Amino acid sequence: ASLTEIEHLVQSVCKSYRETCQLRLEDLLRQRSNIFSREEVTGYQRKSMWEMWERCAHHLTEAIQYVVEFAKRLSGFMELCQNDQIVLLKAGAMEVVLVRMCRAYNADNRTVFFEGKYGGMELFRALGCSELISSIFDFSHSLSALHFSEDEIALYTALVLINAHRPGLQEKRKVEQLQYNLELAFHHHLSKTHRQSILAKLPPKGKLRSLCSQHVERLQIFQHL
Ligand SMILES: Cc1ncc(C(=O)Nc2cn3ccnc3c(CN3CCN(C(=O)C4CCCC4)[C@@H](C)C3)c2C)cn1
Ligand SMILES: Cc1ncc(C(=O)Nc2cn3ccnc3c(CN3CCN(C(=O)C4CCCC4)[C@@H](C)C3)c2C)cn1
Repeated sequence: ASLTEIEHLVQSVCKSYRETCQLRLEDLLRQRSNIFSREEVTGYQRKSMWEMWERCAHHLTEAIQYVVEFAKRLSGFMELCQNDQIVLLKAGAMEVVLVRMCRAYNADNRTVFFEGKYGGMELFRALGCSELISSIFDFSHSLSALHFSEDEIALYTALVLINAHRPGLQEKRKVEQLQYNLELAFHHHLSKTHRQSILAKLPPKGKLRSLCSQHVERLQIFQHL
């Protein structure tokens, strides 16, 4: 691939990410000073587990839909056979959701954006998922310490999805090519911005897949209730 082809790939991925976010980063940052009061927190804690599930499931359904749209915008994805598109989405969509969550996490006071304001872990008490939510908060905290730029998170999340190592792929070589092109773009971009330091700091994939597995396990328990 030519330099121009690589540069265009970077810009396409980054635009695709920006245009498939639920809220713009500038909006999330502006709202950091908007923190649920003690009375509002108490109000959330009083809600039924079922209502809190509905509220979280509503948000997650939208987040997953946006990740699906992001995937469809990645060069070559829609040219893959249906099977391989599905394999990549099954393994990767919720991983991208978990990574994207860090945009809405404020490390200064350990709060997250939810339904208009920022609140801590205690907002979600009615769910009875303290261990899991703590793990999700910890993951976002570790990600926030990397200080991902908008372009970095776009390219990283593209690579979460486009991974030729996923079991069950029918056209492995085709996915290998897309993955390689994206990696070239990512490495090129990091070199240009002097940000290659982030690579060794990226979350261990075993950690991301195990957290995703635990998350999806709990989501499926709720769905069956
Ligand atoms: C034009 C157009 N028409 C329809 C869609 C669409 O239907 N979009 C979805 C949104 N969603 C929102 C929430 N769920 C969905 C699903 C189901 N998917 C179940 C498996 N998924 C997993 O994450 C588990 C699989 C096992 C591990 C986790 C995800 C990939 C989600 C689809 C298909 C999109 N565009
Ligand atoms: C417009 C808009 N854009 C982005 C966000 C966003 O990303 N916000 C969060 C970021 N985080 C970063 C780390 N943790 C978070 C949380 C905590 N959430 C607890 C409940 N959640 C469950 O999945 C339970 C359902 C039953 C099992 C756990 C998840 C939704 C995660 C939120 C809300 C919100 N709004």
